[PDB]
Amino acid sequence: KETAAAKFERQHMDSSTSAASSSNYCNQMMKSRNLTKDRCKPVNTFVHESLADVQAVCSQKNVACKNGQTNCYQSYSTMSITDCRETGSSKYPNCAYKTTQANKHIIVACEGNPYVPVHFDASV
Repeated sequence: KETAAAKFERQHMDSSTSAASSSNYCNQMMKSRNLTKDRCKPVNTFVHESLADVQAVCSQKNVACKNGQTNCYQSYSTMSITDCRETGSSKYPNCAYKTTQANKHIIVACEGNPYVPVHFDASV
Protein backbone atom coordinates (compact mmCIF):
# COMPACT_ATOMS: atom_id res chain seq x y z
CA LYS A 1 0.00 0.00 0.00
CA GLU A 2 2.93 2.31 0.80
CA THR A 3 5.84 0.27 -0.34
CA ALA A 4 4.33 -3.03 -1.46
CA ALA A 5 1.93 -1.69 -4.11
CA ALA A 6 4.95 0.39 -5.21
CA LYS A 7 7.21 -2.57 -5.01
CA PHE A 8 4.89 -4.49 -7.30
CA GLU A 9 4.38 -1.63 -9.64
CA ARG A 10 8.11 -1.11 -9.77
CA GLN A 11 8.95 -4.58 -10.81
CA HIS A 12 6.01 -5.83 -12.78
CA MET A 13 4.08 -3.04 -14.31
CA ASP A 14 4.36 -1.50 -17.73
CA SER A 15 1.04 -0.01 -18.91
CA SER A 16 2.54 2.22 -21.67
CA THR A 17 2.82 -0.35 -24.39
CA SER A 18 0.58 -3.13 -25.38
CA ALA A 19 3.55 -5.39 -25.70
CA ALA A 20 7.32 -5.66 -26.22
CA SER A 21 9.05 -7.28 -29.17
CA SER A 22 12.80 -7.08 -28.62
CA SER A 23 15.56 -7.62 -26.11
CA ASN A 24 15.81 -3.79 -26.11
CA TYR A 25 12.65 -3.65 -24.03
CA CYS A 26 14.11 -5.93 -21.34
CA ASN A 27 17.52 -4.30 -21.21
CA GLN A 28 16.17 -0.78 -20.96
CA MET A 29 13.43 -1.77 -18.58
CA MET A 30 15.51 -3.66 -16.05
CA LYS A 31 17.82 -0.69 -16.06
CA SER A 32 15.04 1.85 -15.99
CA ARG A 33 13.30 0.25 -13.01
CA ASN A 34 16.87 0.09 -11.64
CA LEU A 35 16.26 -3.74 -11.42
CA THR A 36 19.95 -4.30 -12.19
CA LYS A 37 20.74 -1.98 -9.30
CA ASP A 38 23.38 -3.61 -7.07
CA ARG A 39 22.32 -7.01 -8.37
CA CYS A 40 20.24 -7.66 -11.37
CA LYS A 41 17.71 -10.41 -10.93
CA PRO A 42 17.82 -13.45 -13.19
CA VAL A 43 14.27 -13.27 -14.45
CA ASN A 44 11.47 -10.76 -14.28
CA THR A 45 7.98 -10.50 -15.72
CA PHE A 46 6.36 -7.24 -16.87
CA VAL A 47 2.61 -6.98 -17.22
CA HIS A 48 1.58 -4.88 -20.18
CA GLU A 49 -1.90 -4.33 -18.91
CA SER A 50 -3.34 -1.23 -17.36
CA LEU A 51 -2.72 -1.07 -13.66
CA ALA A 52 -6.55 -1.08 -13.04
CA ASP A 53 -6.73 -4.24 -15.13
CA VAL A 54 -4.25 -5.76 -12.88
CA GLN A 55 -5.90 -4.56 -9.69
CA ALA A 56 -9.11 -6.02 -11.00
CA VAL A 57 -7.55 -9.46 -10.65
CA CYS A 58 -7.68 -9.05 -6.89
CA SER A 59 -11.37 -9.80 -7.17
CA GLN A 60 -11.33 -12.54 -9.80
CA LYS A 61 -10.49 -16.26 -9.51
CA ASN A 62 -9.37 -17.02 -5.96
CA VAL A 63 -6.48 -19.46 -5.92
CA ALA A 64 -3.63 -20.68 -3.80
CA CYS A 65 -0.39 -18.73 -3.64
CA LYS A 66 2.78 -20.68 -4.25
CA ASN A 67 3.16 -20.32 -0.45
CA GLY A 68 0.43 -19.69 2.05
CA GLN A 69 -2.42 -19.41 -0.47
CA THR A 70 -5.49 -17.35 -1.20
CA ASN A 71 -5.18 -13.75 -0.95
CA CYS A 72 -4.01 -15.14 -4.17
CA TYR A 73 -6.09 -14.42 -7.19
CA GLN A 74 -5.86 -15.59 -10.70
CA SER A 75 -6.57 -13.48 -13.82
CA TYR A 76 -9.62 -14.64 -15.62
CA SER A 77 -8.14 -14.55 -19.01
CA THR A 78 -4.94 -13.83 -20.77
CA MET A 79 -2.60 -10.97 -19.99
CA SER A 80 0.01 -9.41 -22.18
CA ILE A 81 3.19 -10.40 -20.44
CA THR A 82 6.80 -9.84 -21.14
CA ASP A 83 9.43 -12.11 -19.72
CA CYS A 84 12.92 -10.82 -19.09
CA ARG A 85 15.56 -13.50 -18.99
CA GLU A 86 19.16 -12.94 -17.95
CA THR A 87 22.01 -13.64 -20.34
CA GLY A 88 25.71 -12.61 -20.31
CA SER A 89 27.36 -14.99 -17.80
CA SER A 90 29.49 -13.04 -15.17
CA LYS A 91 28.46 -11.74 -11.58
CA TYR A 92 28.75 -7.95 -11.97
CA PRO A 93 27.41 -4.88 -13.87
CA ASN A 94 27.32 -7.35 -16.78
CA CYS A 95 23.58 -7.93 -17.16
CA ALA A 96 21.92 -8.64 -20.43
CA TYR A 97 18.43 -9.85 -20.95
CA LYS A 98 16.36 -11.57 -23.57
CA THR A 99 12.86 -10.50 -24.22
CA THR A 100 10.31 -13.36 -24.36
CA GLN A 101 6.73 -12.48 -24.96
CA ALA A 102 3.87 -14.46 -23.89
CA ASN A 103 0.21 -14.38 -23.27
CA LYS A 104 -0.34 -15.99 -19.96
CA HIS A 105 -2.50 -15.56 -16.95
CA ILE A 106 -1.47 -14.06 -13.76
CA ILE A 107 -1.54 -15.13 -10.16
CA VAL A 108 -1.34 -12.12 -7.80
CA ALA A 109 -1.62 -11.48 -4.09
CA CYS A 110 -3.58 -8.52 -2.94
CA GLU A 111 -3.50 -6.26 0.07
CA GLY A 112 -6.91 -4.62 -0.09
CA ASN A 113 -7.68 -1.23 1.38
CA PRO A 114 -9.09 -0.74 -1.54
CA TYR A 115 -7.38 -3.44 -3.46
CA VAL A 116 -3.74 -3.31 -4.46
CA PRO A 117 -1.52 -6.08 -5.76
CA VAL A 118 1.64 -6.33 -3.83
CA HIS A 119 3.24 -9.68 -4.83
CA PHE A 120 3.41 -11.24 -8.17
CA ASP A 121 3.29 -15.03 -7.59
CA ALA A 122 3.56 -17.30 -10.51
CA SER A 123 2.92 -16.14 -14.04
CA VAL A 124 0.75 -19.15 -14.78
